[PDB]
Amino acid sequence: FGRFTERAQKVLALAQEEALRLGHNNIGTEHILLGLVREGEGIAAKALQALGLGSEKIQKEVESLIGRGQEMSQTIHYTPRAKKVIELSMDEARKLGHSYVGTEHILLGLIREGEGVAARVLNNLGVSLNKARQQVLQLLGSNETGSSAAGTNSNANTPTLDSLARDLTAIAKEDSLDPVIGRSKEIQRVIEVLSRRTKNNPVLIGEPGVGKTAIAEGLAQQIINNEVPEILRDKRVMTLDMGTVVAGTKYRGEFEDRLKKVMDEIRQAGNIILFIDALHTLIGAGGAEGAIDASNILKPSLARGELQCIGATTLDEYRKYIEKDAALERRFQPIQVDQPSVDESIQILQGLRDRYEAHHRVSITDDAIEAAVKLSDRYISDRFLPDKAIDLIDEAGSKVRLRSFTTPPNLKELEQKLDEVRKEKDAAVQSQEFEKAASLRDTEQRLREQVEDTKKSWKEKQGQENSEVTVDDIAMVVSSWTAQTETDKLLNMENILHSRVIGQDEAVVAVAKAVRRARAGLKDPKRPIGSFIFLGPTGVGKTELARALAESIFGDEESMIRIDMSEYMEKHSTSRLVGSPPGYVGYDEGGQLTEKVRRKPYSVVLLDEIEKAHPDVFNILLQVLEDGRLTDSKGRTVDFRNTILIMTSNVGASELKRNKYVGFNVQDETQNHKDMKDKVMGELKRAFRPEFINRIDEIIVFHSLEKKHLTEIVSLMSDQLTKRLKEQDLSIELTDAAKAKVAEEGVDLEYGARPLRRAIQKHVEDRLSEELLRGNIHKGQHIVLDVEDGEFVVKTTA
Amino acid sequence: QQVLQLLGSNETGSSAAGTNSNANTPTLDSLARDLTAIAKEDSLDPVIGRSKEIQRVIEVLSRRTKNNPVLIGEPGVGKTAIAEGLAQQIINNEVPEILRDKRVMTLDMGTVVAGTKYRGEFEDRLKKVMDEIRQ
Amino acid sequence: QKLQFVLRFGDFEDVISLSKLNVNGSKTTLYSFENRYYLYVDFCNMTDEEVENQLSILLEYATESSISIHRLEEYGKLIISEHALETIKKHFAS
Repeated sequence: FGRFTERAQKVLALAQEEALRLGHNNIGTEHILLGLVREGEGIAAKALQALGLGSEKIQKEVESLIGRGQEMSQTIHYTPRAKKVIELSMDEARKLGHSYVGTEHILLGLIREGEGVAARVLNNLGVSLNKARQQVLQLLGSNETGSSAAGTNSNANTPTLDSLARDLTAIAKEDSLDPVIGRSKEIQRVIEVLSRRTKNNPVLIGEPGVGKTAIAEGLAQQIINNEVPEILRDKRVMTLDMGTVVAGTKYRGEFEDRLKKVMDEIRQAGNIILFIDALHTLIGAGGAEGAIDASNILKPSLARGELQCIGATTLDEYRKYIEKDAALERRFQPIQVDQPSVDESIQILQGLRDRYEAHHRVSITDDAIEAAVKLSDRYISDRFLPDKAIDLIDEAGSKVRLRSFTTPPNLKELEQKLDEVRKEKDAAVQSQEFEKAASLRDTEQRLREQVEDTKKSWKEKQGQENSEVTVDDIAMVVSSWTAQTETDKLLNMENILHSRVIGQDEAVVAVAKAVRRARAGLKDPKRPIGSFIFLGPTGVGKTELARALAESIFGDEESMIRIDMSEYMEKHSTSRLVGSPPGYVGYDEGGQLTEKVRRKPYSVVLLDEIEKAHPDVFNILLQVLEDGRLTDSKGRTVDFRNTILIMTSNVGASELKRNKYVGFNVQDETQNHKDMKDKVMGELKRAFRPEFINRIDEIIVFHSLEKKHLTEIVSLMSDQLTKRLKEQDLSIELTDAAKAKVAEEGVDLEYGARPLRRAIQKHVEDRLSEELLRGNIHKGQHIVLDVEDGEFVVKTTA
Repeated sequence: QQVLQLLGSNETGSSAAGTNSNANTPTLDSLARDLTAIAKEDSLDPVIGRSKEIQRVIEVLSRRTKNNPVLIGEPGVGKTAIAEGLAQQIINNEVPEILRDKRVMTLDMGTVVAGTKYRGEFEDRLKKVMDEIRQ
Repeated sequence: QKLQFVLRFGDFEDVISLSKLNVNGSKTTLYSFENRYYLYVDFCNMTDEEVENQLSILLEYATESSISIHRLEEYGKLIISEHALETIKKHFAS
């Protein structure tokens, strides 16, 4: 394990001491027991001293069970009995929440292993084994502090507090207080809104997702002394805990009955504070599938102030309360809880370190915690600023902890061997062939010590991680799903985007710089990390950059939404997607676009071919580009604050699909180039209204379909083929030469660049399969596809 | 009688003696047998994976943040094979420091349906699990 | 009480270790069965005190197998028959 208390460790070594002192050169449980009592009067030792066992009494018994002498100090270590007692003790401290293991637990574990020599020692010296395990437990368990005693009060409190529930005020007078770090400025604003008797109900709106609950412990403190008014003193804060309500309930009627009981006791009115977390569920308002309607009792209660309560709500929730104005608006009144500022994130992260140090990585590295924050606003980008954060931390706060125990130095070969020994040995004795197992046995246990010696030399991988979450690591984990390898991803985004988009350097650099500015963790998420228009017609490199943006920008290929503007005109998907004349935009705003981005807020959102849609759609979208939010889909709020908005457009097609070739000269090629590098940048404005486009962070231009583009199309198709074949376990690569023979059947002037897929099928798929079937090449072998002197040739390598 | 009572105890490499900890009682009873158990008596499964799947779980599981791993793939894969993988390694011994003392307990649908009479009763069983989930 | 036991030793190596420590008074036959080594001690003439002693020693390295002795003799196989521990001291001790 690692991380134990003194008393424990001390009890353990004393066994070995007695090993030799009593002649039992192997420390069985008799010596562990002895160890407990030989630590004198520690919790183990002391326990044994209660039941009637001196250090003396044990070692003599111990000595009477393996005899004396048989010593020579022949490698006096534990044996498996003694090892069992230890395995148990660790859990006997885990049980008590200890991330350490002390004396008590060692006797507790000893008892657990209540057969073997220890067991016989205690049962011979007039001590019942469980009487001993009792005794240790009831002295001390886990080590902790923060406690106080003396004091009682109140009578009226009786009916309420039984039910349902713990009283927040209590635990902070018990010296079990936790701050909890908010979101401090929120707490002050509650008491104006609370110590009323007319609209006395606060309602906190933020995100889930801010750690709302942090603000709440604030209240506790102020409710005691003295901020709340003079005869509004003697306030108590009772939380209406959902967990207690569901407990003992198994029906809708029963759930209502529990709420009724709370309401009946609520007669403590106007001087009682009820805390309702996630307020919406009880009101049941809004939606097409509302929640249980507590609202009938709650509405007059809220208005009366008998239910003088505090509501904890989020981004979306509020709409469904102001709709039932005013008795949840003659009660309600709002106060601002953050869309978390970066700094608030950091302190939460730091706070939860020691328990990811139970996953034993984090605590630390500092920059890496910071990485969780800084990286989260732009890179994942999938929740709210602290939820995101902590995930980056702990993922990496385990990732390396996984990398930890993979090998000894490289002495993984030792373990492999030690296995092989057993086999030889075993089967040889199974014939017997006594000594024909023997030397193999001897070789085995030799091996074993080497194995274990260099695997606990890979305690260096513990000291590596067991306080470190790595900079690069936190970032790496953020890159993995969807500091260093996110900020290297950020800084070098352009480098990453160039390796997957061939041509359209114009486009790449434009996205790169706009995203990288935002993406440096220096732009608030409340607008896409990049808004963009991706110009050129379909087939010019637009989408491919969006994809490449997911890889570079997000650190993995994952997360890309994609919405068609052409459907929001009912004439390109009015009969390819279900609906009628009064549909299509209602599907997009009302459902598709907003729902999709709620799943991954990260996503490169591609609202394609924006010319086709009328400009009116663009106004709706415009709110996405500016605000970073839309509220649609039954009042849900979708964070496009983390998205990259990419609007593609119907731009310039004729040149921007024109190929090089010789049209008049060998300078018709260099006139497809210069011409395409002109044609995007004037065609863009014609493909849309300006109102959409200005709220876009750089206007990305993608140019033509050169000749030159043909051999780039072959290299897009062949790579998609060979990769879907990788799941089989085929490792394939195409040389440029092999893409050339494929081009031989697709330099058609009359059928374009379409035949290339078919010719890839013929020359790659079909050819690889015709080489695998013959056993010329194999799966797992790396397969190079080349053309030799004009004819394609398939070669194999490792 | 006489024959029955000397069938003979055939193990499979089994070992036994005592059990630790007290808190474990309410939870593990219900609902359900533990993957961990059969591998602590040498009755463990092959399991044949989907091997590269098992490793990626331990990142996502030695989290306490995005603490929940989530396997996506066909029914049908034999996804369930990957799970017994974890069991075996969480015992001995390539896992993080507290993931050597983790336990794997299965939420078995069969125990939940057994003894039920309505949807409400099914929910009651899930509620009971949540109270005990304090482990 | 108990004077013949089927003990499971964690592996063969446990049996060896044990042999290298007082295990006198034990005719013993050592099985490997399910790759685990059971060591079948057959104490010929010990009293309660003498077994509580001896059996300790064994059980520093062993646990007491749940596998029946007729299971070893049948569905297991001998590793060192004889006085297995004793024999092991010959051919396995350094």
